[PDB]
Amino acid sequence: LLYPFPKDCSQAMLNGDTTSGLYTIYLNGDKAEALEVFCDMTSDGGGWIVFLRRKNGRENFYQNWKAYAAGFGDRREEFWLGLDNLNKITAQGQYELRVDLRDHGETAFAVYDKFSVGDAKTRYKLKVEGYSGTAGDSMAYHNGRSFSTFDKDTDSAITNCALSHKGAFWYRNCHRVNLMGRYGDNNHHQGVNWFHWKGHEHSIQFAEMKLRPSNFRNL
Ligand SMILES: [Ca+2]
Repeated sequence: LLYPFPKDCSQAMLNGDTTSGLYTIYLNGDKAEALEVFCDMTSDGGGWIVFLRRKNGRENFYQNWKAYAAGFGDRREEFWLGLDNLNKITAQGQYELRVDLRDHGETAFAVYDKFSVGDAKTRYKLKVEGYSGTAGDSMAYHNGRSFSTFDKDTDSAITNCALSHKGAFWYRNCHRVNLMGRYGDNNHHQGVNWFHWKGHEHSIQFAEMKLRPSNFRNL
């Protein structure tokens, strides 16, 4: 195989794996760092590690710092991959972000050709740049922010965004993207929001965040 120990879903796809599902990747190509991820092998060329999925409200996303650091949920259904995992993956090279949104027969997307998450000491600082798509550029507002949970507030408000909105995100004061919000909650700022597509009073039915090497698009 080209990559006996594929470090992301694009290497898995380059080995010949073409169907979406659970795959074992190996951080830094290291056999000892196995991580089971869901690969989206069909959207926009495939090769995508999914790290957030919302689709039915069964999982609770009002979780604490340790839980967002470690990941939670069923990776075949609603889940969060974990911030430690995201940092280790984005530290393996130059990665891009894709967000897929679906709601009552409508769809939209956003791609950011530069995406990285810092380590725990940086409180998982977000870098997200180079927008294209149809959802509207709602992540720009969050670029440069650290992550916040109700028990570790790093946002730019004197209040606690995560506590107030009962979610977690790279909050500022507070958000334009809230994809770890309260499922089906159309109250202002509470739901699964992508502001520049459907605003702050509409919770989106289906959302995925996913990443892959940015140069994979050029292959
Ligand atoms: Ca605060």
